[PDB]
Amino acid sequence: EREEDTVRYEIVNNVAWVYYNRPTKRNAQSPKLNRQMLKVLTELEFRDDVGVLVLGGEGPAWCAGMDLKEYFRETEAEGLAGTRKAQREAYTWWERLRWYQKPTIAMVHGWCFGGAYGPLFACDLAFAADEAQFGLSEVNWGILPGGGATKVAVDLMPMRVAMYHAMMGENLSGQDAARYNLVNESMPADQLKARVKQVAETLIQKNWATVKYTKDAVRRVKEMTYDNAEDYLIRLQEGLNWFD
Amino acid sequence: EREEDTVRYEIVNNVAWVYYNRPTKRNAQSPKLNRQMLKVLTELEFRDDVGVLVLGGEGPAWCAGMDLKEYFRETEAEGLAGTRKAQREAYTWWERLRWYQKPTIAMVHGWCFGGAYGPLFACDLAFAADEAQFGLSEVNWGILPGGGATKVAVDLMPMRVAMYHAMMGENLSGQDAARYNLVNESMPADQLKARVKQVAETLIQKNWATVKYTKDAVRRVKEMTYDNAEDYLIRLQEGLNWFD
Amino acid sequence: EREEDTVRYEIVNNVAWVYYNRPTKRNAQSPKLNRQMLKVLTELEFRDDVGVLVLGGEGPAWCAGMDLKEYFRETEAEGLAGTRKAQREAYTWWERLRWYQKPTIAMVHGWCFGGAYGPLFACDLAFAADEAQFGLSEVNWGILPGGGATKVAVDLMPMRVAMYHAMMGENLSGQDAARYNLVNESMPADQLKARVKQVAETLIQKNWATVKYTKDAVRRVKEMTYDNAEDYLIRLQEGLNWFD
Amino acid sequence: VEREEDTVRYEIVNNVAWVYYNRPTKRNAQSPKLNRQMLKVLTELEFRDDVGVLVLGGEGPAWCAGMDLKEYFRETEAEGLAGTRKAQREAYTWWERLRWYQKPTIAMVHGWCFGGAYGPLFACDLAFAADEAQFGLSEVNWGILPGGGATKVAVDLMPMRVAMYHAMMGENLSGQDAARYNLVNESMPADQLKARVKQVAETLIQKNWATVKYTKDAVRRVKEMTYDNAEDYLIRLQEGLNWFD
Amino acid sequence: VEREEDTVRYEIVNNVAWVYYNRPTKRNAQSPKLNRQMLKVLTELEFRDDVGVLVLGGEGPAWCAGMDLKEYFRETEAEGLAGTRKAQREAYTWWERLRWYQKPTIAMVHGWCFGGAYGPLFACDLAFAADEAQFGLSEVNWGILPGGGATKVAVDLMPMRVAMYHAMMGENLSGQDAARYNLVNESMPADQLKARVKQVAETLIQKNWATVKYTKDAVRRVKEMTYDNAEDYLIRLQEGLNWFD
Amino acid sequence: VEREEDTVRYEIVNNVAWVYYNRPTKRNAQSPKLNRQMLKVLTELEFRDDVGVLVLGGEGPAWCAGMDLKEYFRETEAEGLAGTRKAQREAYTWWERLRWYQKPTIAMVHGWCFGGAYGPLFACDLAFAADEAQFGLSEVNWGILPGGGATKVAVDLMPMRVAMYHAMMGENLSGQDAARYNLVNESMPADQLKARVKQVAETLIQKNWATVKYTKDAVRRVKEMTYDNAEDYLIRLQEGLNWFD
Repeated sequence: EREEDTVRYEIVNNVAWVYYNRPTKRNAQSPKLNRQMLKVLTELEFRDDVGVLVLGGEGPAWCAGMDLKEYFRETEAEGLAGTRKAQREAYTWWERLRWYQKPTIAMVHGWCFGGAYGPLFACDLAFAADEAQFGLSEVNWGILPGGGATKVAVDLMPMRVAMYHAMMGENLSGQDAARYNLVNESMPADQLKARVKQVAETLIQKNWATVKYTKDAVRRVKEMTYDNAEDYLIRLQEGLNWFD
Repeated sequence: EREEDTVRYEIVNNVAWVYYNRPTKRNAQSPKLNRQMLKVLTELEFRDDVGVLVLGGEGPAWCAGMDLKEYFRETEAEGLAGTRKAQREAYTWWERLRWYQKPTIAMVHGWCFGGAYGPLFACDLAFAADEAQFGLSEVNWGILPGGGATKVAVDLMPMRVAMYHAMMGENLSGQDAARYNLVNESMPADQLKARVKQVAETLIQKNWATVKYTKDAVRRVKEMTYDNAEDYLIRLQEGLNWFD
Repeated sequence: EREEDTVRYEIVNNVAWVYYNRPTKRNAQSPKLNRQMLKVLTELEFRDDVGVLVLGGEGPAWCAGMDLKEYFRETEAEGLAGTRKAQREAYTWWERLRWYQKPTIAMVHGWCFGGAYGPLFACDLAFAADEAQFGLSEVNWGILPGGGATKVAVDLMPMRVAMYHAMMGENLSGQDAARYNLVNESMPADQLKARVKQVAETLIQKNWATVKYTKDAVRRVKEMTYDNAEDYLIRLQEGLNWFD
Repeated sequence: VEREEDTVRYEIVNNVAWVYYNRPTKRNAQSPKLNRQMLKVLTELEFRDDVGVLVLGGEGPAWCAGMDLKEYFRETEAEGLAGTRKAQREAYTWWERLRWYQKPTIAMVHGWCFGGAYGPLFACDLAFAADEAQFGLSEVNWGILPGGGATKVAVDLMPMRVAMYHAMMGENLSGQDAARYNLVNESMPADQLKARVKQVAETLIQKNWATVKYTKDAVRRVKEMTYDNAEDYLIRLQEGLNWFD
Repeated sequence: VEREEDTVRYEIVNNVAWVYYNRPTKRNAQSPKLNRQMLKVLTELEFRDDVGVLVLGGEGPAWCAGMDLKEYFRETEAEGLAGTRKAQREAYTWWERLRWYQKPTIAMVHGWCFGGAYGPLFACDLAFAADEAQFGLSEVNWGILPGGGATKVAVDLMPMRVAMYHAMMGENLSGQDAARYNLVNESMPADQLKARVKQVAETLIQKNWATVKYTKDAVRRVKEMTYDNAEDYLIRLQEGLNWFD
Repeated sequence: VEREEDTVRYEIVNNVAWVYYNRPTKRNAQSPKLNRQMLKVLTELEFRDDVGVLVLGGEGPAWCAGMDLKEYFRETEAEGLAGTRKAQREAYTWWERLRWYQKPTIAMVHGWCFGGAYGPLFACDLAFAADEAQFGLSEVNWGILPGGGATKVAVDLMPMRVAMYHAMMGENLSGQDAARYNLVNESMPADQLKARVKQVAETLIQKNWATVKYTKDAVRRVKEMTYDNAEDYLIRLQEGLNWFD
């Protein structure tokens, strides 16, 4: 119903705990959620009292993907202009999260499907419950994986695993997701919150500027030659010298 | 002896089971096999009753590599023209398989060596028997790995593993091959056929066009920046909308 | 004290065993060590009696990184010219090792931190003791990882692991380092020397030219498209035909 | 100049959107106000069925003198990082919108084009200059790097030597030199510019609009691909155009 | 035009293979028949010890007007995907053969060069045009993307602005404009073209054929490499040439 | 020519380092002796507070005829691989030093510039030629690939067709042709060259030296990046320049 209600958050000990807030719709990404998430992330980003952001979900799912009724079906009804506007709302918030000024953690307790892979990749670190499920079920509906999820699978997992994942549309458990490096770790659901809290409260004790430069450097040197990456990392250290 | 006899196949339940058919020569890739394999793959590719291709081998080996007598030794005897013609016959069928219209599965029950790595990579998915052996033994004969196998090792396995594999020329078991993501899975030899059959018969139940677009997208976004891969995957979905 | 004493070596059975030799300073890379290491590596490289190089360390550490007193602190005291001269001394020896004419093995028995990642990556193969520790603790001192270590973590380990490694500054054990393919293998410390000796004495029995071409090809095809890598590997084999 | 909505003007005539920078007394410098209004104007026009081509011009004697130093660079680091990052995003976002615009785009450069103007200059598909136009990256003289990705604009459009002199020396190129080094398509006397741009925009609106979009996007994209990858990509583009038509 | 083997002609004179497109009444449009015969002709000639250089010319007033719409685009989607993919492969395969040819290659472009002709134009190492030659990508006017990777050909050879106008506007370049924007090496009056191409082909056959091959391949390859990677690659190329000689 | 320290000369006048190749009777061919001395000279000058710009010229009628065949190619494979690799490293290392020099660099090319001279030519940020200067890659005539990464130099500076003819045919370009194909910035009569180079070097020393360094490095670097990655990179460069100033 109300756009302002699709996303919730709490600041606790300098950690922004941000939640998808459509628990009855498996936290599907509707245009309303896409606009509100950009709004929340934008307002939190440069707060001097927010050192780390955690992205979680209300109810049994983390994020079941794009809301096919509001996002794919209802949008296309107003044509190209509608499709493009709704596309831009989803892509721009995934990008703002991916390049966030503060370190970002995905806390993935349940369903993570399709167009949820964008936000999953946009989080620097990711912790799953064993009972979480990760899947690209789009092949079974006759479409390509949502929201660049193919590129997410290829940049995080071994090529053979990404290929099976996309082609067969079967789910990975929390443990399998960790094993194939889609996420950092898997643990029982009742341990997840405390491990994430511990990771978040460790990062806020570091120099926040250093953590930003260091996480951007990992993402960036992935797309350079070794020889270009060496010169780049020196140029980044020079810029870090100026922020600090 | 006869070029037409170097390759065998059977269509069963819309699956093309294609076999290397030189069981007494460990299914080594001779110029004759290279020309016949292109011929079979070309004729099967666009059949409306062929939804998936499986590449297997007769006898104890999957493929022991290039046939040094027919392919390397006897060819060089007619010089550059001979070398180039024989090279093109091997590379062009690996490429036709790698970009095949239908999904492709390697069913690897035994020896997979050297220039077999091209066909192995060209198959979208790969299942091995535990008793299978994978190796790049070329370093021990004083040459570089056959048929782009160095690039196959680097695109599928962790750099440190690819380096050992190439430099030491030792074999990986079925289990090791799975562990380092050269293949999707390893299982006892007496379970292999049934697992592959199950995978193949699952894919033919999907939209064949979607599976094609989805497998090409995995291979392609491996060689793009994240930002270019996002725009590309939208352009692919537009093309899929037209095939279907 | 004496620049000539910062590095030690022994030739045994055509293997150059090269050691960092500042055991009391955890083999930290000082400008003196950087100049002497280039000198030793340069003199050993083209010896017809040296078939493989092993890089080890005296005392409890392999290499704790850059010597903050001599390399970072004392250098900056003579400004840009001093910083640049000291940078070039470290980068040029890592590069000479990375492209070494002979195969290179890292024998890592203990601490491997920060700017040690350059030399670690520059070794083609790497074997660790279980009791070894690998870390990028720089985030905790407010700086980026030393000496391109970010790019080393990204080229060897899964992206999610590299990200945690850089951001949290926690150590990986020998076993974890092997599991995430920072090194080839981990084993108890009392087995390390004998495994490395065995690997080294296996490589010197191969055609030394072939091993060189084969190790350079792994490093190079990592930064090419599959289609460019195929043509390149043929051009390399043509050059190998000429050396031999 | 001072109310946000006045900082940009447009008219649509015969399916051509004529968009003008509208801070003529400030030589059309890109202030945060102009950056926000330009995005809103380009966004509203992009998908209209009655807009076939967009022309980007400027009021007064400048096309665009670059970024408004007083509002965009100062009154922003006033609010620290958060203000710098917001003003940066407003500028980079509308250049990106124009660069990947649904409709073909034309720069009509009659006068001064400096610094951060190079982003919009490159974001236009085609560009036509007056002989009396002047193009420059004077930022080296102010002790800073060229604004708004302009170094990359000079490297993608001009020969490397020319780009190198352009960045290092901070000297101006005439309209004729900008045509010669392919910063723009053509240069002509100022009194002929509008008639030539009008003729190009009218030629484009007669073509299949969806074909023009796929074809202009193809040129931009295959610049960053290997030949072998570009061959496949262009086939995939044609299949999407088949659907979109 | 109608029997497959008649669709291409050649003569070898003084170690120069003079290959001509031979559908002059169809302005040498690339039909599946011509595509298959061209591969067979280029394949037979490539490794002859008596062929030092290949010149690609055309009979009649066209070099190549592009793809044969009637045979290559229609009578192929007649057989659905399988026919489209077979006709595509026949065209792309012989362009690739010519692009990586063992011997140096020269385009001799006297007349019309349009659309899918750009693939063979780029596959030639060198190109010499008549002043009266015309180069164009008119596909935008027919509602389709340029045929046969031609967008990439225009982007790799010409400045981006020029490539952009070329694709979007579908207007022709004269021989003189094609030389100016480096689509071709040189343009000259039609009555001088053959004598100039002959002089270049004769200059090349006096050089070390293996050296010419490694050197032309090096130019093509280092275009897609970083400077630092190109430095190593060129050393590795010299070591292969040492062996091959 | 014969004592190592005599193989290079320089003077520093008004914060310009004028460095000259000094084997005039050997047309300034790059021998191992010259390669070692050039590194030592460039290394000593780079970080002086009184050196704002470096000009690389040559004594006698040549700028640089390329590598010294007699010392660099022979008397090196005399010592097998170890000698080849040492002489190679001496040449490639000082070209790299000049290419990434702390101060701006200018080639002053009055005469012959051939082969392995192309590495230093490209390593200079700017280049000014005499009309009577001659640029060539004649290595094809000697049966070898162009020396010292020169193929890559021709591909990064000139249009691909021009680079292809240059490598394959081994013919010379005049100073005027080298300016036209953007191998150099400008060509002028030999009696004007020194005054023009002096004027450029004096213009650069008035600018903020740290700004010139970041800006010239930006041009070189964003050539090997996507547009989207270049936009972020240039922001990161500005933040480093903020610190370094």
